[PDB]
Amino acid sequence: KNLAWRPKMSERTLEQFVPLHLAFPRRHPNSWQERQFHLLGYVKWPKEIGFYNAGDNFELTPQAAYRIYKQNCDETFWTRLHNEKTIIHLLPLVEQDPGTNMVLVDDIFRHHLK
Amino acid sequence: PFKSVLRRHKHHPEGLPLYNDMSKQWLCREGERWWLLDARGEQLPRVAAVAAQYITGQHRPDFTPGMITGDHVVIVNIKDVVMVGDQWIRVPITWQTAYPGGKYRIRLTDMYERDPCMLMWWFLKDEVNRHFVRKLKTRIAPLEKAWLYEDSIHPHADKNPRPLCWTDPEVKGWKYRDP
Amino acid sequence: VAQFEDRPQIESRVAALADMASTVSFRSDEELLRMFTAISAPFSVDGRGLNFLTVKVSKFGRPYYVPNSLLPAYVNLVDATTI
Amino acid sequence: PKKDRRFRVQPLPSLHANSLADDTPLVTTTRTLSPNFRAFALQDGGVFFTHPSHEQVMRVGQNILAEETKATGMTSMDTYVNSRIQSIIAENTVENVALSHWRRRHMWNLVRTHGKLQRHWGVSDA
Amino acid sequence: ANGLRCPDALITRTLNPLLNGPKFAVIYCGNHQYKVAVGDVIAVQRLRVEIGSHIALKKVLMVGGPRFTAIGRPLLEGVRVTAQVEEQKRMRNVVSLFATPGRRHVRWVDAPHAATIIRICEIFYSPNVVGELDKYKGELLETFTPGQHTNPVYPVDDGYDVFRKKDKEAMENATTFLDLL
Amino acid sequence: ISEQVQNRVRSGKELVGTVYQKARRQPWAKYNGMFPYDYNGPARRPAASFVDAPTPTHNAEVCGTAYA
Amino acid sequence: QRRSVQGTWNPWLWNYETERRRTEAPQWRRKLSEKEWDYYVGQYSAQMKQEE
Amino acid sequence: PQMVMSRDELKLRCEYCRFEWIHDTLCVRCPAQPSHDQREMWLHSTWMWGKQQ
Ligand SMILES: [Zn+2]
Repeated sequence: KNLAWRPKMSERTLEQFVPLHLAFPRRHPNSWQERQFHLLGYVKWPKEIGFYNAGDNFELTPQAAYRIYKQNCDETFWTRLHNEKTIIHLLPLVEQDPGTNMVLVDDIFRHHLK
Repeated sequence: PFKSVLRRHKHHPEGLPLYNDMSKQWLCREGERWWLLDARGEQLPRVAAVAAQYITGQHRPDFTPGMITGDHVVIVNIKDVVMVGDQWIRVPITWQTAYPGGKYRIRLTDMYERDPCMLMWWFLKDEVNRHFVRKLKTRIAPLEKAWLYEDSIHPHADKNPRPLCWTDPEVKGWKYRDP
Repeated sequence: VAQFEDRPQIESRVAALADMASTVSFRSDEELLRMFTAISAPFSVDGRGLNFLTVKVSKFGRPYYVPNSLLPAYVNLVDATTI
Repeated sequence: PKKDRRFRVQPLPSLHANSLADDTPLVTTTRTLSPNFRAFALQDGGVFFTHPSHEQVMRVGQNILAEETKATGMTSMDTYVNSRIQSIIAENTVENVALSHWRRRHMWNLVRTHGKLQRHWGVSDA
Repeated sequence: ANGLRCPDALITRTLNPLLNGPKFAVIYCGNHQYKVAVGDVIAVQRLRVEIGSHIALKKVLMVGGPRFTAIGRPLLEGVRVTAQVEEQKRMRNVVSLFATPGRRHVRWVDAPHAATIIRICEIFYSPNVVGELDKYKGELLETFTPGQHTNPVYPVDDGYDVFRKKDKEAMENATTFLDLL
Repeated sequence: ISEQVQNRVRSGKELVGTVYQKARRQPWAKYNGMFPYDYNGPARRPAASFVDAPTPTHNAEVCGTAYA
Repeated sequence: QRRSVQGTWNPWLWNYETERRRTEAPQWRRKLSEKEWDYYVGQYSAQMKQEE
Repeated sequence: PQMVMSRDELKLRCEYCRFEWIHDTLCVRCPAQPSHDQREMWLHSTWMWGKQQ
């Protein structure tokens, strides 16, 4: 009869308070995080290639993306959306140095148009 | 007799001693060092085990059973401690009060509601009592060398706790086996 | 300070402290130095600092120790100083 | 039958089956001071290890401690620890009395009282 | 002590000063292993030896100084451990008492444990070394240089693991001195 | 792969482009319970490895944040 | 009597050692050489190719 | 609702009857004619270990 531990309420009243969808005291330890990374077929890449940024999002590096383009220009699976995605990846480079990156955009442009 | 009948008691105003501040034959504080255990993501029971062994003094090569010499472990982030699967909801904590009605069956979730710190204290109690039961001074004295802080704010900057780098070798999740 | 030294008895000590803890803010710096000097008299670094013990209470198994009115007097001095 | 209360060894990281292959020992110790232990081959078939001495290892420890505490300064625990490394390197003997004893007896240097009863380094007949 | 011996000169002149000063040995005697110093006293199980005699001990598991350690695979050659028989006596009685609850039979068995008490005099060591030995890759290293680490040792941080627990950065980048120089 | 296959194959069963969405989101209605990989951990798969990668020249140099 | 020739274990002699690696680390953040660029981009393009 | 011995003994009796999940326990609910409701007999929604095996 401590009431901090065994309160005066029936289990019928109290069973609504049992969390079945439990959030904060989490069920996933740290040791698993890497393992569950591997089973999903994901691959750790070096910083040049890309990375998972603050929102845990995998963003592909510019000058990394352009090389992926220059390997994959003529590939069968390479669709026209891949080109515009590549160009989208090049934009910060476009602003911070327009002289040497508009040539890249024009390369993708001409190659796409042919 | 050797051990007296007039004994220090909980209702007696003299009060119960703190073994950290006590000076006794079997208490050596000279060669201890302070550790920092971040509990984020690590399973409660495992953390309890590691902490229990630093605290008890078993991690030393010169460790002797009757000589209690521990390291102070500052266990930080008790709130983020991870218990696997349904266990938060299914793992009991049972104790028996001596009086009519000797059963308190209380879920981990409820103990976590009241204090998160009491969970870590509970499993520390268990992992220390696993090797020491039969003498009170050997049970109680180590436990005071745990400092349980449920987030990243602690008074102990002055002891320069060294981050205790530990990875649990056990792959599987903890398993509740208690008869 | 005169009342503290000239009448060494317990009640005059308490009586001195209750006045000089009422008036802490209303005096200067050096006036405090002579105060703490006067008050630090019955204290030895080796000895226990604040123990003033009067009654031995043997009521329980192990004897209890009860202090006299000087303890909360000194403590009230420190808390006034705190304010 | 009673519950077994003997002490239990901690679990140790599981092997990846690479250990099974001969010429690969399953003890993995690659540590800071490792390269200093030099192995030589005796005629007997036994080995001969060359290692830095006790005080050299502890001096290395002291250098690492000082080098980690150069930034934020030295905390009290660091102070006590550095003191003890510095003592145990130069030891020449064994220490049987509590470290605090000297401080407890010399406390009168720290806390000075009024000048009537003030204790000095010479006292009697003065 | 007759000094260490090797077909290489540089290794001999290098490890010659290494063997000077107090040496401890690990000795197998009567199924009991002993850590042995120069002035140490041990009680071995009873040896049949006259008192005040002068003894050499054959089985020697390990010998080391403050500086060198020679680990015998199972045993070592060249080690001279000279001790001196001091006493031969029976030590403190262990009384065993056997009584069966069903039977009235009580058996009092005294076990004074007979022992030879040994004081040690010398520990000398004179190995024959073959060559420097590479420990990460198994080989006998042909050329010996003291200044270069036989096996250099590298820090663990890839950046690849986010959940790797960080010990303080000065512990993780610390390079260790050259000892043999 | 499978969801991309679901996307780029025609809409015969369900509505594309329309705001109705015949199959309504009901996360609470689904299975609530723990699988054996919720206890024993995620199942072990071979660690993803790089064969025959060229040696790391400039391993001492740090990568600049590539925003340039 | 008890004696140590090398010295007695004290808590601080092995304390300041950390775990180390046999062969040096392929740091995550590092400037890729050209052969390295080509190989890695090759790998990424390979898995992207098979997926698509 | 009537509790069937296992999942196999569970049938859909009407047109409007559905399979639903009560916290990992498979059951059948009819929005019309509630007497058609069937539960698979299994553990309580809240159970501890010592309390329920
Ligand atoms: Zn129906």
